[PDB]
Amino acid sequence: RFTTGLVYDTLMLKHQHAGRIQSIWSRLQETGLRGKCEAIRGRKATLEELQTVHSEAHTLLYGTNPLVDSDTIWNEVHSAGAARLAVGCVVELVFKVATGELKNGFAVVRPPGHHAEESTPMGFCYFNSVAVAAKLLQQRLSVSKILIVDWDVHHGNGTQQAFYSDPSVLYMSLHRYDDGNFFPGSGAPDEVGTGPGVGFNVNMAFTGGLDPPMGDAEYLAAFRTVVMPIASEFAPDVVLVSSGFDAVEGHPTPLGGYNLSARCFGYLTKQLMGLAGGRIVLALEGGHDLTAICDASEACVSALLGNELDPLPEKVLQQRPNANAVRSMEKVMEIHSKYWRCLQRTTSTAGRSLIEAQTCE
Ligand SMILES: O=C(c1ccc(C(O)(O)C(F)(F)F)s1)N1CCn2c(-c3ccccc3)cnc2C1
Ligand SMILES: [K+]
Ligand SMILES: [K+]
Ligand SMILES: [Zn+2]
Repeated sequence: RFTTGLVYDTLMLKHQHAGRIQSIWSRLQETGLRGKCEAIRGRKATLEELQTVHSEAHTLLYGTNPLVDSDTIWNEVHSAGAARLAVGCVVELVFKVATGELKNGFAVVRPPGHHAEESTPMGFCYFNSVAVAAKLLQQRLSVSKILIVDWDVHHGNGTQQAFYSDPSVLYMSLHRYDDGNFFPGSGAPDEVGTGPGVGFNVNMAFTGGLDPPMGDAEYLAAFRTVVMPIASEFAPDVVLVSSGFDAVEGHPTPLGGYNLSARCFGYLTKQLMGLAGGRIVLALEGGHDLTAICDASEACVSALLGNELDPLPEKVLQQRPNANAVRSMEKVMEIHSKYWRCLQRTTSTAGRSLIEAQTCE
């Protein structure tokens, strides 16, 4: 059926008392959303597929079985094996959407991938699943234009690295930055790409700390002023999302700190669905509060299926973005007005609420 796809595999589970992916899968079952989707069969990525992004030595070290107590080193060996499986699960879903076998999809996968660099694992990431999917779309299907949006609260340093000189992949990261003082320390607004890729790396970097925390109004405004204008101009053929949910309320000060609602991610998904004819796949990255990530996963899948979304509260729709967010947005727009026509014509309305922007448009 031409509908929303899912990928999940119990071989990614730590114990071989529900973790993140098992809790997300259960929510999708209980809500009936799983029943409306096509769950596909995953597989291991090949060593060759992993090597579109990573070095041979890196792939051989972490991608090969050496031949489980979760408190022993063999937990990490298993996590690296789980990563190899996660990459193949994401690749399979991405290809089924990109070929039109399925409409769109959500990959319920772990570990996350977006921090893993060419020959360096880090931040719980061994292999960059989303980047590998994107490399294979280019190499195997000659996809002309790919948008990667990364809305995990931490900068996707691996994904930025993988495509930094490539103008055929637009990488857009929304993340807490605070002038270099938040993990992993990369993703300054000034980082715009290199070579022919100049202008095709967009760091929507929030600065100013938690005075106050960023919330729905701030992210909605960032989508309005930076993400959607730039993404629309680019006009991608396929959209991939590194969908971390650690920006949702309930994630404390270093491993989070923002107070987005799960409902807001549904709306952010629906916005991205207006691009690439609806050819969009989300892949789980970070987030750890089980209620928050299950709520968020539910909102996103519901949106992908075309279900009517729970309205955002009137308060959120009427809220002007906080001063630090406005400053952050305006710095990014200023930098990227050099490369994008949608940022050259105008004056900033980043300080308007959604309703005000709508009224005044
Ligand atoms: O911020 C992270 C994250 C790494 C990866 C993160 C992610 O982006 O959410 C991912 F990969 F899961 F998606 S978030 N850190 C910094 C703090 N930290 C810690 C802490 C240790 C002591 C006190 C506070 C945090 C352990 N491990 C980490 C890695
Ligand atoms: K990000
Ligand atoms: K790029
Ligand atoms: Zn994160």
